[PDB]
Amino acid sequence: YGAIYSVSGPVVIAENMIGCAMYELVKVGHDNLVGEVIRIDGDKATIQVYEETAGLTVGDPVLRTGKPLSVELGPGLMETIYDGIQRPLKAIKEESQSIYIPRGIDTPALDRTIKWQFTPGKFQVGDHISGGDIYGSVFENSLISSHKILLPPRSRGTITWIAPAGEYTLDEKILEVEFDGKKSDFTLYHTWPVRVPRPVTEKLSADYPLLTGQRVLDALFPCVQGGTTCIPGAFGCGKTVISQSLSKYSNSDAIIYVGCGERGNEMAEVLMEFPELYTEMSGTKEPIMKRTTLVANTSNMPVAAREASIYTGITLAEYFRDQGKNVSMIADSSSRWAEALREISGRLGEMPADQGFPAYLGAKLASFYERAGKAVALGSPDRTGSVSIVAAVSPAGGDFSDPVTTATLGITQVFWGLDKKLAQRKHFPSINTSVSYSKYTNVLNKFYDSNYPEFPVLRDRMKEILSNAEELEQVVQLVGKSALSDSDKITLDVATLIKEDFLQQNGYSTYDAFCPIWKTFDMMRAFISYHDEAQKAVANGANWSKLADSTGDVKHAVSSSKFFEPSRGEKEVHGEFEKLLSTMQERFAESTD
Amino acid sequence: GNFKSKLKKAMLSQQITKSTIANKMRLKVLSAREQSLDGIFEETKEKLSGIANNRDEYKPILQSLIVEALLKLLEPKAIVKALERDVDLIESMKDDIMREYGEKAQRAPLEEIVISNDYLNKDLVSGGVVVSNASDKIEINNTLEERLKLLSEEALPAIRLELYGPSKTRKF
Amino acid sequence: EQKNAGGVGELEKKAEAGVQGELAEIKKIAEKKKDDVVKILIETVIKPSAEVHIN
Amino acid sequence: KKAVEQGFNVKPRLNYNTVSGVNGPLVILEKVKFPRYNEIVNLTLPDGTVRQGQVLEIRGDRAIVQVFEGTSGIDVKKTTVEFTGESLRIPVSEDMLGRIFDGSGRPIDNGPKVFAEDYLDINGSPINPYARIYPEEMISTGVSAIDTMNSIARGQKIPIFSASGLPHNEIAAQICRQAGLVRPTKDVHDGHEENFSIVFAAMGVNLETARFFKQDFEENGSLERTSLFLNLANDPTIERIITPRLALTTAEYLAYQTERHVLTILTDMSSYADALREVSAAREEVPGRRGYPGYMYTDLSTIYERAGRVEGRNGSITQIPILTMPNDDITHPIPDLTGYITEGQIFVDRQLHNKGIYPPINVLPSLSRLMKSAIGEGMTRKDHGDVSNQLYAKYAIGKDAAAMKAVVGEEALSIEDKLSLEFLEKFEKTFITQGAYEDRTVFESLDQAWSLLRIYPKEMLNRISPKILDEFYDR
Repeated sequence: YGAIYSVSGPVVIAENMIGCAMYELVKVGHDNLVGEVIRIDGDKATIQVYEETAGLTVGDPVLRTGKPLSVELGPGLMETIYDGIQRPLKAIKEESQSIYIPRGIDTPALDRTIKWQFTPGKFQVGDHISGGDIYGSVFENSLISSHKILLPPRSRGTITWIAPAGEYTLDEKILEVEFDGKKSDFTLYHTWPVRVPRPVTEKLSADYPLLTGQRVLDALFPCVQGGTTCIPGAFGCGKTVISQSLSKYSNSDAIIYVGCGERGNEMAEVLMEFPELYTEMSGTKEPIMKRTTLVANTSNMPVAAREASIYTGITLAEYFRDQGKNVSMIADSSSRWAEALREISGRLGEMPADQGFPAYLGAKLASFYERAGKAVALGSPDRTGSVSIVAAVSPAGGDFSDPVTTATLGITQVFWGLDKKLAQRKHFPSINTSVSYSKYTNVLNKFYDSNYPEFPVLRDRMKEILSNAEELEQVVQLVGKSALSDSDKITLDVATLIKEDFLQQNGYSTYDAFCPIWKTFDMMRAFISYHDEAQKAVANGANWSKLADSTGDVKHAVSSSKFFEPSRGEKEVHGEFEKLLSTMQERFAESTD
Repeated sequence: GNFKSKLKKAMLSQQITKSTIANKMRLKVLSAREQSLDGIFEETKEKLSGIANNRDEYKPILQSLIVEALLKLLEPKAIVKALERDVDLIESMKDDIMREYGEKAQRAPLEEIVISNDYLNKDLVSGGVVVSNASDKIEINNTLEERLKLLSEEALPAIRLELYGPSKTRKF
Repeated sequence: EQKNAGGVGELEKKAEAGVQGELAEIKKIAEKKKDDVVKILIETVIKPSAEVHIN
Repeated sequence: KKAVEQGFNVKPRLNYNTVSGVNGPLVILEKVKFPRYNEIVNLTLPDGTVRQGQVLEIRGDRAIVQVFEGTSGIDVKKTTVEFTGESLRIPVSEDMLGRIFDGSGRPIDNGPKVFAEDYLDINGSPINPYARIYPEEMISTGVSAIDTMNSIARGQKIPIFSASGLPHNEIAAQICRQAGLVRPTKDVHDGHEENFSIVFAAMGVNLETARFFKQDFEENGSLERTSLFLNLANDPTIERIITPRLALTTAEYLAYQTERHVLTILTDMSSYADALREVSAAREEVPGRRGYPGYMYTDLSTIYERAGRVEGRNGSITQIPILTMPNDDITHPIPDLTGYITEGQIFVDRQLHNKGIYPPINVLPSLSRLMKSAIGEGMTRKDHGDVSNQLYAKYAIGKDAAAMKAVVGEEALSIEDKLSLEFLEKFEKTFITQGAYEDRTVFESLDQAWSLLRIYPKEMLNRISPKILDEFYDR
């Protein structure tokens, strides 16, 4: 088709590209290098090459693919490691037997050799079918019991032929439609552009909490299925705990990890620990990789790949939301993606906005983050999915004045504020409660009042206790303990118990790996009851020091309350919490005599 | 304490001499292989000159070189600069050279080719011909010596795998 | 120091002898394979391949 | 079968005298036939001198060649350019160790040519992330400030931040001279199955210190493990760009095909950045932040990420970039981007240098992010991590107590502070202070650290585990 002219790194002026569209992927050279059109000028198309361009001759063909940057959506997406361009890193490794990624490699994103068992849906021949309609289910893994086959959006018509129950590959035709005489062939997969969000019937309000299993997150700074969360992606802060808890214990029916622009040896950790993460939510111990897809991009991966990594991940998450599955997307470092944007803008020469970042960085971030959220999926049958984005910002050594960090904090409704110092003191999960916040507290009032009515009140009381201790530690340090009233000592002691017990979750143990929301609520009732009983008893003239030296047994019971094993059953754990509350009330009544 | 400086001096200041001697020996080991390769190349050059000395065997090779040079140039106008000897062979077989060029490349046969009056240095070229485009602006040095130099530069790993087996250290 | 100087003087000759042995082995291998290498090189040089760089 | 090179083919080269213009460091050609983008070409000056050039731009029948060693003497009438048809491939072999190369791959040790096993292409393809594996063992350096407290793993990429005039070049020379593997074994690390190697690359290096590197490596026996890549400050700029690529291609070859453990020291990364900026402005690109082009995070990433250990190969690449901070700030683009891409950093402090401490490594700011993977029971010694932690804690306390020594007085300090002043004294001038030719194994450095820590009492050596403390401190 086309030819080549001026080459300066990835920019490649083409010839005879009369029928090329803007932002259309093309195959450049005899090696079929991937690249997207950046400008059109008559028959000349400015193509930025998505990888190294050292060997390119003038005149050798450039074939236009006809589609923008798109991801192959279908079965086989689970348990696969991809880059930003959704190149299967594993399949590339076995196909080439090579340590590196060969230039111009074109292995299909989804495996075409695997034969999948396909069960057709309710739609029959002659039925009118619309985009998003589930016309079949495919048993992908044990965790994904049925990868429902969606009709691609923007495509509809009358079903003229549908494959019966059987076992199929992706290339084999599965369903056939006729729209207005024109005949279309649909297969087990489809490709959707990454930069247009997958359409939904209605974007609902995200109101069901994202139970990460961490007490601090689930109680004080709760995210929502379909919510948005920001995280400081520093090194020492235990963000691995957060990522592993979301990918291991959360409510999500799917996990998309997007390692955009990460270090070489950090992606090594991410790719090597995930295969041995296991879940019990299925009722049987199975790896989380059966439910998770990784998008892995070391910093040497092409700039286009790093920039498009988050879009590929969010498109996969939208695809799995459109099946009715609550999917959580974790971005390793959105600051690396913003660096990729800055490089792209610089190479295109666009005028900067804020120390080099393009004028659309905020617009791109807002548009990308708006793709998250609970939504009724397009087409029939009626179903509801949710995409939750948990993105980590890692600016230049905590320089949170970065426009990337500023925009992310202005868009994301939840900030979990990991702290370096809390990790130094081995206070995992190391959430800095002073700076962390959550703007989904108001929305989750419905869920709480439906299930745990006292949860918001206890959460606010715990917030007040911790804030009071935080603001009173300065007066302690400045003046001395003697200046403190008895109630202030109560606040300090209860807050220290909170920090040592409720906020601090071992995670690597068996009783603290997953603290359910009901056990968390029981612990909040226990702690708030302790604080209230101490406050009331001391307000009844009792000297707090005598009670502290006397009521250490109930304090120890509260301390061991975190050792209650959630696996013992909700009823059993609730009963033992009731026994704990009865015992603490009785012992306070005795000691206040 | 004072003699601790000279306690290991005989192995620290003589370490420089030992390392220099070892480096010289290692470089000589490689220089021997380089000299052997240079001798092999000199023998190859002598054999190539001898082969070019036989006109009957030279003619098909010379036409092949001319055709390849034209295809690299890829133009209907070309100028060939050959040796003082066998200057008549090119003139005699240009009619077939043009047909061969027009057959090997789908385009039309070369309209005309001119033998340059600037004859190549017989004392150095020892064979081949340097074909040049019209106005002598673009040339291809398809001389036997130039080809030998290019092959020596490029086929060095092949020579390595020929004289010696695969490197036992290179497991890959 | 004197013993080290004498040992270095002798080790220079010892290393020269070892390098001489290695070089003799290399020269023997080169003389063995020279005919084949020269034949391959001459065949490569004297047998060119037509090509066109349209593509 | 290895005999699959198929390199016996002969590729004739076109030479054009059709030079259409000369513009600074680049030459424009008017009638090139199918030019390659990054092709290396040879210019024949009218006086007969031959210069290399790399194609920078290819328009329709027009190629812009950026010429090494300037463009003086080139006329549009007599000069000719020969197109090689291939990019800057370099000859690689198992016996490149002990050779000293120019920044263009040409040997400069008066030795022969490389006698390639293969002409491995420069700036090779990126390592597949699915093939990488986490660094798992310590690469030794012989420097206590690095071995004990900023230990480097076998796949780590850890820079040495420094500034002009500080002895970072001598630190690099010492590391190249004393680096190796840690664990003692029945067979030495000089064998054919557990071997170690070093690739030293100097970019924009001064002639005096280039000669220093050459003489230092050729005399101390480190050359037989080292492939040195010298690039003088007056050498061509494109040569400076290609030098780290040459070094990393050699390191990739050795580690991932010969299965060696390769340490790569890329000294003067700031000079490479200056060269990169010059090349960028040669293509009429508008400079980015601080005059440096905005895309070098990508190029520094391509340089740095050519490291780490991989799944199927027993070899590994460890990189120690060395960059001079201009005006001594981290906010400068070069140290900032290197901190983005690399794991940790080693700091060379001017204040320590002025006190006569060598190496002047300031350990409070220096950090090895994945040090914990290089230290353990089968990895050095079981006490490595907590001894390093205790050294860091007591050194910070000593610095704070030195601040209070002139504010509250010596006698007003606490007993820990009185111990901390003398601990800091002994630390900086006996443990950090290590001779330029003093090779300390990791265990020698560890027990020197213990001898420094034996002054403190049991109660407030609190950052050492009580098991290790009760097994090492009390005798």
